Amino acid sequence: ARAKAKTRSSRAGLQFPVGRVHRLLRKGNYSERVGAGAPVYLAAVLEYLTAEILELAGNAARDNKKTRIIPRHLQLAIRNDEELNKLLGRVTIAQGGVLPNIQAVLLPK
Amino acid sequence: AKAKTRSSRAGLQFPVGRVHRLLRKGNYSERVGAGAPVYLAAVLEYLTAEILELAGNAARDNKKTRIIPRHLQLAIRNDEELNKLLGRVTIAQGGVLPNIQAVLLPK
Amino acid sequence: PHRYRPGTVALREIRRYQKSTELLIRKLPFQRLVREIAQDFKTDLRFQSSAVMALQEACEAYLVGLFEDTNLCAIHAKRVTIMPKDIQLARRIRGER
Amino acid sequence: KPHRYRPGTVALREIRRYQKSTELLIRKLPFQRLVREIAQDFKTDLRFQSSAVMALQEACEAYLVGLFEDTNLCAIHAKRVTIMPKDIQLARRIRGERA
Amino acid sequence: NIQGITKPAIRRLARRGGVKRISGLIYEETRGVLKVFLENVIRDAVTYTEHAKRKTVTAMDVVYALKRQGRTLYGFGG
Amino acid sequence: RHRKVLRDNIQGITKPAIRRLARRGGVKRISGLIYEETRGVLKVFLENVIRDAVTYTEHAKRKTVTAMDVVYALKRQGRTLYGFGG
Amino acid sequence: RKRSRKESYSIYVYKVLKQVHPDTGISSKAMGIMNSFVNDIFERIAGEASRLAHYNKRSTITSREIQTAVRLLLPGELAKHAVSEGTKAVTKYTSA
Amino acid sequence: KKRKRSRKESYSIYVYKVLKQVHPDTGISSKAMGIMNSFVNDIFERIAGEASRLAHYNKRSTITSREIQTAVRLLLPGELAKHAVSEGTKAVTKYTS
DNA sequence: ATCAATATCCACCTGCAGATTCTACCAAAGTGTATTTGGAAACTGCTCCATCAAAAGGCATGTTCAGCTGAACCAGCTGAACATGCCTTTTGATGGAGCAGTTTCCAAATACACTTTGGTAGAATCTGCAGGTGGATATTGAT
DNA sequence: ATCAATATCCACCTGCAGATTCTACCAAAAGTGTATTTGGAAACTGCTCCATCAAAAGGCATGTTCAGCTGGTTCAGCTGAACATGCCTTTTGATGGAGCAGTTTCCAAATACACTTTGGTAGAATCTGCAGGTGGATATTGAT
Ligand SMILES: [Cl-]
Ligand SMILES: [Cl-]
Ligand SMILES: [Cl-]
Ligand SMILES: [Cl-]
Ligand SMILES: [Mn+2]
Ligand SMILES: [Mn+2]
Ligand SMILES: [Mn+2]
Ligand SMILES: [Mn+2]
Ligand SMILES: [Mn+2]
Ligand SMILES: [Mn+2]
Ligand SMILES: [Mn+2]
Ligand SMILES: [Mn+2]
Ligand SMILES: [Mn+2]
Ligand SMILES: [Mn+2]
Ligand SMILES: [Mn+2]
Ligand SMILES: [Mn+2]
Ligand SMILES: [Mn+2]
Ligand SMILES: [Mn+2]
Ligand SMILES: [Mn+2]
Repeated sequence: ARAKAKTRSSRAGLQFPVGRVHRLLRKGNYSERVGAGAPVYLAAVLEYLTAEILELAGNAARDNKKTRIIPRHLQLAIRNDEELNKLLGRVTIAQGGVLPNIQAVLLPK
Repeated sequence: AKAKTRSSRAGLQFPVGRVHRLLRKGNYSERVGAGAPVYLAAVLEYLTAEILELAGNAARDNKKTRIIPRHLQLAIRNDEELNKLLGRVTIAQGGVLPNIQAVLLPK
Repeated sequence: PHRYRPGTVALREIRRYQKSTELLIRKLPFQRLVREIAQDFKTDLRFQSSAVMALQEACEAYLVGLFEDTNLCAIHAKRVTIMPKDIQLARRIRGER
Repeated sequence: KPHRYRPGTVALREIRRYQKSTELLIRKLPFQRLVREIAQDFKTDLRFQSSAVMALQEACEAYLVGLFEDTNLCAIHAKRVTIMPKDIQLARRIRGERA
Repeated sequence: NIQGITKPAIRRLARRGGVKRISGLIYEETRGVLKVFLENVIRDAVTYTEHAKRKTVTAMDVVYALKRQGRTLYGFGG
Repeated sequence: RHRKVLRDNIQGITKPAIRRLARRGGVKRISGLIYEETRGVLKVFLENVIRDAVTYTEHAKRKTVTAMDVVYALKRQGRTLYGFGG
Repeated sequence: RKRSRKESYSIYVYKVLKQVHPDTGISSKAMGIMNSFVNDIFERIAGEASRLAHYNKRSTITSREIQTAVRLLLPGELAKHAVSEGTKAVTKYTSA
Repeated sequence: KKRKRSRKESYSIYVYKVLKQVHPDTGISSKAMGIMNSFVNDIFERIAGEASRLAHYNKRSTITSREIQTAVRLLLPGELAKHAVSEGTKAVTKYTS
């Protein structure tokens, strides 16, 4: 008789799905074989980046006094963060708009 | 029966078996159809022919019987579509096209 | 009667639209355009509504970014007015033309 | 007399001459030393195939020439014929190399 | 239909882009450029559609086409 | 043994070399402040390519940077280079 | 008949959102952005890992290929913290 | 005392064959040939990658001459796409019979 | 409108470093046989897409003028051209560091059978938002 | 720089409709247990080709003169901003039905392995453009 099933994600201390990520790795034709630690490492990295973006975007959403993050807040957070901006430099967030910016020379006086 | 290469059956100069092997071992999909390497081999042969055509011309314009990377460059860059296809590519030892902005010429 | 000095309402408009995220082209002209262009490639096509929305999101974000660059090119030539030549300089440096 | 060309004549002559040739324009040894210094700041005791160094030098010089064409276009845009740091910066900014 | 992208629309796009003053020739230039962009994306989205043997262009066709053009879009299924 | 300490080598990229590069680029007149900008820009470019090449080298558990490491680095930086393998 | 069964990362993104900002929720369109994001970084890393293995004439993608791929793909501090989180997760998993 | 050596493949022979077809009189330097090998590998990987993504989007596990054809349409500009589809379709129909 | 003073151009040679041809192994392609299976092809649900007609509401249009751009003029000064003096890079051998070729044995992978969780879809919440206001902030013009 | 005088923007409320969260089933899928296989790490070690050095070979650094480029200044033509109104296009919101998409089913076509040639590669052995050296012809530039 089998023991009580423990998800790999829980074994890894993660919220993101290690099992799914492993499946996706196996079925995406990236290689013949996928090592046991690879989906754990990748799931952890995905979770980290998701957390970073949600950290900054939550700050953005409640500094403008909302309790729900909307795409605008994601844009504000990505673009105001140099490294995220770099990572997503060739990406458009739908309904995100732009950062407030007027070239100084365009101002009066 | 007497062995006939796939390239010969398809009428190609490029190696169909090789292209098949490279498709199977490159992890592009679980399976590769029998027709995929023929088509791809033919397309590679074609683009090679197009580029060697234009560069042979560049070479005979420079009065050379042998193609050098400069001729490949001249051929790619003077041709709108190859230039577009290789728009993000550097030809080593290829140089650039003669071009001087008009405003820089003497009055 | 009241009149704002030329340029005041412009700056106000910059602030207004940089503060918002709504699409700036009217839906229907845009869609009719999408369908014309497509029909030059493939006929008796239909479009999901989301497909058209994605094309418009893409178009507007591209045009907004291109206008930012164009404006940098105008500022560069010591003007504050963008011109076709600015759009072309931006596009040629971007490797688009 | 003694002979002297007007400023710009030899410059245009040099453009024709270097656009006509394909040889690398940076001297080999200095470029090598730069490559090894940078690399050594990433990882120590590295060696290089000479092909590796040549490949870096072809890539660098091609990049710098292309950036100089764009820079020149920005100068010409501002009604000048002299390239300046502000031109290189406008070129890199539009290229999305800096932002 | 390209004339349907009106002077005020293009003006708003330019305003979000931070542009303060606009030459009158901009609008036609802008229309040309938008048309080239759309042709480029739509040609690929439609290629994807015919490949899937459909007659309806789906959001994914547009998203994949955008990803090929180096214009990745988040929020429509990819 | 070991070689002598490499310092300040970006300065070995001389004013005449930068001038020739600019000439191939079609540049007629050159401000005196260009030479430092160019050096700066060059170093960024190199730092960026060499970093990736070395990552590939380290991954392959080698001590020698190969032409392929450089070519893969270039290809991922969107600067594909023809003529050195692959 | 039944429509398809669609997977997405929504539930996990939500869990992370709650860890970091217990007070804050998220719009469905925002959730779509975040989904697109996870899929995109996923594919970038896995693709880099795939090429790494092919260059080195290897048929297995291990946590090593993933790590090198992370170093290649992420800028600076983001790369450092991702490599740290990754190694941490693998270690915890291994011991457990 | 026992001895060691190895074998590397390239497209040289085939490029040379094509060169003789289009320019019987002309030869080619080894560096030029290196450029051409890079070219064949580059286009190869681009087409195969486009075909891979294509097959994946459409839930298909086999890459056929059809995926290759679509990938070729996606990657090549205009007339090149036309002539490549011609050469490919021709090669395949010839092969099949 | 001419001459010098230079620079580039453009054949012509000749030898050898680099390209082509030649052979001989063996690395892989082709053939043959047997076994699994992916994905058209066909047959219908049911999503949403195209259409259409009566709502709103933004744009087209034409006129006044603020001020931006582009021209014209000019002086300060910066960067090109060049002659000089010699330090740095290129070139050629060559031992040996370290890739790369081989072999082999496990840690780590797959293969197969069997048995909680993510997705889904109404119900039950709750928060932005649409709409309205008035105070806040900003701009314009006359002293 | 101040005051008025407007004009527009932006917090601040409010109620409640719609979007989010909440609940509770249920197949699909992730996990577990056991059995085998196997890709590749590690260990040796042949054999390329890298680092090194010092004599050659050859540009770079340096300072001075001044041509002409840049940037400042002024100013009027005229272009593009602002603005006010009713017509015409866009928006909104029901419908019928086109065609994605869900299910299922079998065969053409895929993979896998063995067996046997055969095209491709790696030097070896020739072969031959063209690099590099020169010199004379023609072109171009800049000073009178
Ligand atoms: Cl692993
Ligand atoms: Cl096929
Ligand atoms: Cl213009
Ligand atoms: Cl400057
Ligand atoms: Mn250092
Ligand atoms: Mn089946
Ligand atoms: Mn030796
Ligand atoms: Mn050793
Ligand atoms: Mn078994
Ligand atoms: Mn659950
Ligand atoms: Mn409101
Ligand atoms: Mn009231
Ligand atoms: Mn066995
Ligand atoms: Mn083995
Ligand atoms: Mn003067
Ligand atoms: Mn006036
Ligand atoms: Mn029907
Ligand atoms: Mn034979
Ligand atoms: Mn010569």
